[PDB]
Amino acid sequence: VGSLNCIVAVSQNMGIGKNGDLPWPPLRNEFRYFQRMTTTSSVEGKQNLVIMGKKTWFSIPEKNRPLKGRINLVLSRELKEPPQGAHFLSRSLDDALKLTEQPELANKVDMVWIVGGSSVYKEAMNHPGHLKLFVTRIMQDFESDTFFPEIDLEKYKLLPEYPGVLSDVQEEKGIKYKFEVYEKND
Ligand SMILES: NC(=O)C1=CN([C@@H]2O[C@H](COP(=O)(O)OP(=O)(O)OC[C@H]3O[C@@H](n4cnc5c(N)ncnc54)[C@H](OP(=O)(O)O)[C@@H]3O)[C@@H](O)[C@H]2O)C=CC1
Ligand SMILES: COc1ccc(Sc2c(C)c3c(N)nc(N)nc3n2C)cc1
Repeated sequence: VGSLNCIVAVSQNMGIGKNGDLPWPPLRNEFRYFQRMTTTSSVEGKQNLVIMGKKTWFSIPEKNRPLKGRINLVLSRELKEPPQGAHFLSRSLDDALKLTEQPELANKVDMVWIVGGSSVYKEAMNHPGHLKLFVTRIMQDFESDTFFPEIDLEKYKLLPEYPGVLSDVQEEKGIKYKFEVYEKND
């Protein structure tokens, strides 16, 4: 099992969702960006695992579930089996990570990508260890009802470049945004 990572797109006021969808209109190249980063594995003959909360899962369009070419794991204490289309079900972040260390997944999983929502991100970001955050900064305020947790810059270093990630400002549908990579190790 290799790297543990978070990926998120967030607005200036730290919003990541509204009524079970994104706070901004669909940004095609940003979704493609998300798809490329979570799918691509450096170790041949392996796949990345994506871990999400239940409400994240149901937010993804049915036709795109499971996220293709990745192992899909959903977090829930209420569910008793994985949702239709999901691959795995765990009851805690600890459990999900324990699981990747079982003999089955052990040698099938490269990168693990936490893709949301707020409470999964919170726990991961505040747990000791080597962790990257891939952060798309939507450069506007947008009305939101769910929020990215605080990034402690004493611990998370913004990297000045990262291979496969554009540094310059992007824009689609008149919304400007940029990509960022943070790393801590503690
Ligand atoms: N802009 C972006 O990058 C992203 C946007 N989103 C958006 O943000 C929102 C997702 O919202 P959010 O409310 O944070 O929902 P989550 O996807 O985190 O789902 C919350 C539920 O998942 C389960 N859960 C969460 N953490 C754990 C855990 N550690 N262990 C076991 N179960 C857990 C619980 O379900 P149960 O009650 O069954 O135990 C909880 O009610 C949506 O609006 C979505 O569109 C989501 C990801 C990224
Ligand atoms: C590809 O089909 C999908 C449908 C909905 C979502 S929700 C989403 C998430 C969870 C997401 C993320 N973690 N990081 C970035 N940079 N963009 C994202 N989006 C848009 C993600 C994928």
